[PDB]
Amino acid sequence: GAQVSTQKTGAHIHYTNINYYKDAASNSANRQDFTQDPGKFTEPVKDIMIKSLPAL
Amino acid sequence: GAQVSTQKTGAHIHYTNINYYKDAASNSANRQDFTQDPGKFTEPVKDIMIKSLPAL
Amino acid sequence: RVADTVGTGPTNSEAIPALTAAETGHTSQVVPGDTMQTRHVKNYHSRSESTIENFLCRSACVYFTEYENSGAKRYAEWVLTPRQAAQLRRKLEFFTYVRFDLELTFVITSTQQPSTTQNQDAQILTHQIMYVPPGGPVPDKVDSYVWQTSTNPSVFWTEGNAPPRMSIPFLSIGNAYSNFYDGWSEFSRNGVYGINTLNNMGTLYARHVNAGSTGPIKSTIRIYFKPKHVKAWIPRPPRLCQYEKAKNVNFQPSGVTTTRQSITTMTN
Amino acid sequence: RVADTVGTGPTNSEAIPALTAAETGHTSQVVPGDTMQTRHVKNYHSRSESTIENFLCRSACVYFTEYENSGAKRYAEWVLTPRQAAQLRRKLEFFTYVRFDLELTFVITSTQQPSTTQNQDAQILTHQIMYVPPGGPVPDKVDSYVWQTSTNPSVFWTEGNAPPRMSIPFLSIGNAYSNFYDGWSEFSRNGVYGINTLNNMGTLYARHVNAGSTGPIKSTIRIYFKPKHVKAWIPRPPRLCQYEKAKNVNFQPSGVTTTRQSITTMTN
Amino acid sequence: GLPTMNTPGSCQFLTSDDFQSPSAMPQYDVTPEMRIPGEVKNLMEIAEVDSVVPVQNVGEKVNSMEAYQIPVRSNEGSGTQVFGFPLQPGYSSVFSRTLLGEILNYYTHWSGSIKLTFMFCGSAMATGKFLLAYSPPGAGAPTKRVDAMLGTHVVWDVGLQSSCVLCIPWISQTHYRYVTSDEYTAGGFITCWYQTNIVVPADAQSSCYIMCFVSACNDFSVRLLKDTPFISQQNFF
Amino acid sequence: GLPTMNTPGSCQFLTSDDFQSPSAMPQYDVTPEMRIPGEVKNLMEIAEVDSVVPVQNVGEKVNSMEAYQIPVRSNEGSGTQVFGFPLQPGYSSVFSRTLLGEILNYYTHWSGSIKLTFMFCGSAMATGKFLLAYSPPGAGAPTKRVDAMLGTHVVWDVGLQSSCVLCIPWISQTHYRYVTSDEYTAGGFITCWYQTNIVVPADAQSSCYIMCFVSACNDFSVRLLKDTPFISQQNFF
Amino acid sequence: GYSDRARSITLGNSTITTQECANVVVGYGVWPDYLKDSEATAEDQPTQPDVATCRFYTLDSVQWQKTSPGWWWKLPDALSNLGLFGQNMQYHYLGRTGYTVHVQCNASKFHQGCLLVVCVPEAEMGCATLDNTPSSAELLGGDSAKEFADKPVASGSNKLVQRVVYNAGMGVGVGNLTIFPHQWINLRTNNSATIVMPYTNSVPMDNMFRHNNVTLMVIPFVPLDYCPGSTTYVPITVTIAPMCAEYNGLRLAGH
Amino acid sequence: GYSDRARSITLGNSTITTQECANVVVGYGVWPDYLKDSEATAEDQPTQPDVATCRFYTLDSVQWQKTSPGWWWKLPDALSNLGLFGQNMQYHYLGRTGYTVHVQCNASKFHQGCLLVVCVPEAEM
Amino acid sequence: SITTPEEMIEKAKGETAYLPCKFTLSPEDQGPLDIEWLISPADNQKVDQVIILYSGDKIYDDYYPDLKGRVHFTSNDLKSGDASINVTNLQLSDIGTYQCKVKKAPGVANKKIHLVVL
Repeated sequence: GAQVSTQKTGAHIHYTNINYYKDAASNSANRQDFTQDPGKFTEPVKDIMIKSLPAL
Repeated sequence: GAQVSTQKTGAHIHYTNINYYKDAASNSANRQDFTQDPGKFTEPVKDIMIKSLPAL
Repeated sequence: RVADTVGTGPTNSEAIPALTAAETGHTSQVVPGDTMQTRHVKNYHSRSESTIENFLCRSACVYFTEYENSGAKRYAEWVLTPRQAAQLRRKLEFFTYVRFDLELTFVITSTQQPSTTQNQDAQILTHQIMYVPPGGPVPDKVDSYVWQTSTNPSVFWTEGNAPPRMSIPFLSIGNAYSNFYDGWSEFSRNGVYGINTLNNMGTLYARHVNAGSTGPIKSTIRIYFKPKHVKAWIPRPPRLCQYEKAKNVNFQPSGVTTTRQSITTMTN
Repeated sequence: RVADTVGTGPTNSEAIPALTAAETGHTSQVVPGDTMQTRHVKNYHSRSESTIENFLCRSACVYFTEYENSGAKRYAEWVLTPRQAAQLRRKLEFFTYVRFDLELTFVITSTQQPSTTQNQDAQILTHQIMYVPPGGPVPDKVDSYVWQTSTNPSVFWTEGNAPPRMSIPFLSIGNAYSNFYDGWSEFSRNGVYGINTLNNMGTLYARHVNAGSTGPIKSTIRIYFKPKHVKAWIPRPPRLCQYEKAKNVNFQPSGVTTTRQSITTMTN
Repeated sequence: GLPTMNTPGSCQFLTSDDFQSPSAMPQYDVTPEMRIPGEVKNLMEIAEVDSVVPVQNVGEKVNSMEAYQIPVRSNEGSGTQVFGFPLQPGYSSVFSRTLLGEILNYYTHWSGSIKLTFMFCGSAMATGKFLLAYSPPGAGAPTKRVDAMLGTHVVWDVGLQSSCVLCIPWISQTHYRYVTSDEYTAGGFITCWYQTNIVVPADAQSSCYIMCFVSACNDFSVRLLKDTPFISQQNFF
Repeated sequence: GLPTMNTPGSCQFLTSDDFQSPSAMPQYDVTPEMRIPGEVKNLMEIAEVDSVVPVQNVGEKVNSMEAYQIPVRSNEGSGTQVFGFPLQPGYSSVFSRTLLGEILNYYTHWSGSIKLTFMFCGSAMATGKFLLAYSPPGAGAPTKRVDAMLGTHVVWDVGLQSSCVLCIPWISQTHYRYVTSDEYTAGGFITCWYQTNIVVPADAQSSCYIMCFVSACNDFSVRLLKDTPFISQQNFF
Repeated sequence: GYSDRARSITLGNSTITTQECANVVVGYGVWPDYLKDSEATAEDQPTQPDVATCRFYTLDSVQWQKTSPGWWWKLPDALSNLGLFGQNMQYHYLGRTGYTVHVQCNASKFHQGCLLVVCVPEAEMGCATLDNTPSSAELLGGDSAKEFADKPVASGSNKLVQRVVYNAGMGVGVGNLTIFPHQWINLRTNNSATIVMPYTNSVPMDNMFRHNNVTLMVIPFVPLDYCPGSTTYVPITVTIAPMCAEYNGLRLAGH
Repeated sequence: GYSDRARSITLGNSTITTQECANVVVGYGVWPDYLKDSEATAEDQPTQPDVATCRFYTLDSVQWQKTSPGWWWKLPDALSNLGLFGQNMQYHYLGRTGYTVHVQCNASKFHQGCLLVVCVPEAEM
Repeated sequence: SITTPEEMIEKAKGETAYLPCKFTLSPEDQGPLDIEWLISPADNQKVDQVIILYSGDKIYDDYYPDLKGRVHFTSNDLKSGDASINVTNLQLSDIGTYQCKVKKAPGVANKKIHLVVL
């Protein structure tokens, strides 16, 4: 039960990880978890505002 | 001969374990053994008692 | 996991769940919904940590003794029994018969004693711990021939290393260990009451393999008992009064519980 | 990765992206191409290091205390709280509620104190660190019976070895830890403002298992807190003024920012 | 010859660890398992069994069998309080020693319902009606039967059925509470009043007693294993 | 009994490491996750939100709400400078304290565009035209409106639309810059001039103010996590 | 042919009408809703009056002077003495609710000014003593609006909240307050600001007395100014309506 | 095997238990229900707390002496100062509700007596 | 945690000064309760001199001679958060700094009260 994942590499390779504890809180950090959702902070308005159209 | 089992996780992942001794009493504790049978302590009566029906 | 609360509505009927009889010795097992209006709830709580394996499988110090590299006392002997320490003992006494595997870990520390000796040079101290089975020969002196450990399991530990650890299989002539024995060893009932041939494991002997230094050194050994693959039978009430003697359940009468200023009082 | 710049040409039209209203509380989100002619660019930059897991998952010293092998002070006790150190604290206070796993690493160093004692022989010092849960008994003295650690997790470390490390699961009666609590513990609002039953972890006790040497020795223990599997909710403005008391956000009024000679000035 | 690198935490002794150790005695045959009744597999099963609770724990009564009994009688009045105590099974003196309280002292958090069973121990001719009631936190302990009725209550009538069960529902902001006394996680107040006066015939005692039994429901759990303060030791035995 | 060989770096403690450690408490059930609004998964999302910037940070104005406001008025002249500051979000005093500047102090490099939003806070009758402009490095800060026009500029006219946005394009030799002040990686100069004079009617104030909001674009990134100098501590609390 | 800057919100038996508004900020994109059976904890059936509890409650007005530092309110505390909502919590142990904050302020074309309307959850405020904590009376002003101080509050032995407007009593930059859901009223473009806030707390439900979930702050970054012969007195009315309120833990009234 | 003279009524968070009752009289054969859209008049949406308003409210007890003539109560008025019910009407112009009256009195076999429990609508005195 | 630990009390002569030292204990606190009232004189003589001590569920009222039979704990519970003392006869000498210490392992809480008599 070994998990093979891609290493952080530059642009323009793989690593194997096994869990030796059943605790699960004893695992390593989830470094490769990049997710972006700024829509809530930037625009929490009720009516969608198109850039081409004037605000008011 | 590696045994893959599920780690303890919260609600609302896996770990591999191998035995290096043939003694077997040399193994780790069975932490994941949750079984409930309180019926004997709570109701060891001969005749089953229904809650809807009055006791006596 | 645990049971999920079930949504209920006002009910007028002949059914009377709350009314019951405690004389039958049967627990009522009445849910909250029987006596009041509740909302459906999806409980995700789990009874994982309340299991006997989780409750009893922890290392607990049962006995610590000391020895010297010179002088009269040169070796320390202790017979295996968990009643030495009140903590681990009280947890074990929760049931009548317990069957489990045993794991032993020893922590050894050496402290230099005050002396007028000069130019003291110390060499890495090596400690030998020997386990003797019941009926096995016991060493009379530190430099006795018994320390050969031909058929006796023994462990040699050098200071600055991880503590020595060994796993012992369940040993009992009987099917399970007995926490409480009601009776006498003698068929004539003329002996210490509660003595049993059961729960007899062995004796532990600890000594310094080498003197190490001209100056006096004293080392204390602590024995840790961790139960494994534990099994429990016949649960009994927990100890209410402080333990006096390991051999007998002798106790001093103790107030059922603490008092309060009066009934109807919400504080201690 | 990040968004790629899009090539644009001169445009004359009724569309007015730059003109907008900031009263709506909506960010304009205007790209460079809307207001000027750009060339197509294939950006390969990635927002990897700016993630909360990457930002908060580093070991930071939160508290260091010392104890002796003789004299009055023989043991050191510290309650678990990350507000002791301003650095780790300020990073954590960025959000309102944070849920995360905790990893503890301890660095222990012993320094010999000045003394008139002669012929000093030192034995490898062993240190015991015991974690006590809220409501658990606390040891009155160094040689107290509590150090048995029957149900209390404890770690024994010998000098010259890698620092002891243990992993703690998220512990909070509430769904998530609360960085800022607005209110009083008492229903009558007559208590310390901002006190919460949440964020209570435990107390750490550190002592010397053995004296080791006749001469006096003092050891300092440093506690490191590394968050793991962190989660963040409701972002808030970063601290502007220096922390005075860990218990309350009490601060001293501070200039919004540094000054300059005048407006139109390109330097500080 | 495999390259290896040690990490922080090597050669350390954590009391609560799960590793493999060598067997002191190799190839040892243990005694075969025998069928013994009342096998336990979880501590909760023990905590679900009714335990007699000493409500009248006052003065020298804790040194007698009188602590467990609860006194009631015929009084020329109505709305009086039979008894009152807070919902603190781990900390309150009344529940600190029950099968539930004894087990709740080895854990830090507790979350679930509690069942209280009251058994009238008067004569067959003796009759009466009581108002068992539980009041939520954030309100002062009710002082009159008018105030107490507002909260969760159960009118109990003495009848052929010897006991009536009052089930305290779990009403808390957080998912868990604290076994040790804590103001933030306040439990609540449990009180009993006289719905109607006790009525007895001639040549019959007007003074009776009641028994309380406290057990846990099917949704009770505990967490954070800790040591029990009760047991104390200054030297080895 | 497997042969093993340790390598340089054994039994060492690196603060930024990713290894597995034993659990202090085994088999512990944590509280179930609850839905909480405004969850954050990346620091950049926070840095993309408009932050009020105090351009007029001079004298005792930083101790008042006047630092954020920017003064404009009716003057018998043209081509005058409303304000001027360099493109140094990490180091410049004007941006060192903004949501963008506060976050840029925990990183060493930064690469992306910057959005500046200016909101006229005058009366409805007040009207005017300004010349927002950004000038590249290697040329002296423009001193007259003739020089400033040469670089990236946006003529802003006061209108029903309250604010106009000036987007500073990323024009750099290297792929990244330095958050700390650095001569090699010079950013540029941002200035504002009067395209036309402010014009007001009778019984109307001729003195108005403007507000600046600075946020990042969708192509802004940071690197090299470092500690922030701002927070200081001499003793534990 | 509707107008973008024209709106009307109808809750219970109360209706508000604005003919000059910017938009509506719905918190962090979450709309007030009831508690689900998966995230609930209290086993007892929740009580939801709905029409009586959820309705617009207009608080006392304030005067916007040229030197006005700012004002602040505790949303749960403010409505504690108004209507059934106030009565409901007095008799209930737990309470979970959402709010809609409609700040109203109007002025003539000639008048020029600017205000910031922002909802800050868990706004723990500092105290001038630097050893004590602010008193309940100083922090909470039911049926009133607590004001900010321009000059720093004097430090001594007492329980007075640092009302410093620039640190805002939270020891943070006033300009960085836009991170929370907010809206701006400028007397040249806006005549009102409307914000919808979902219930936000670590626990599923909490006591509404000793604990305050959110805090409304109105601060003018640019001051109110106008020429002579104009209207000197300019008021500001705050209307707050609870949304999807529900209570648990019936008991005798009190706190 | 239930007993005819044994019952329990559960309303809101209150439960009553009787181990010696005769039966239950449901008015004139009509069970309390809400107002239908055909027989309603007030156009505004009705507010129904349900759990808080509908629950058992215990009034003060009285003493049954040998010369006790009798007692009387006004159902709407009696509960006007108790719980949310009392508060609800204080803030509402109209109100429509049904009631369940459980009179309780117990005595020993040796005691002998008799009482009449009756609900009289529009009892103009 | 002690409510308003730093404060100043002003009272006229012979008016009986009540000093409030109400505390609140955290879950971790499980050690023996020890209360210590130490007074620092305005005379500028030796400071940190104890007046009244409460330990081992017992009270000691003789640690400072000037206050002889004048300092009594206002509350009889004492274990309860309220741990306050009241001086019956206010005097000109009374002026000074009074420190209240509540020690329950782990964690020590301290309260300082400045007393001025008019």
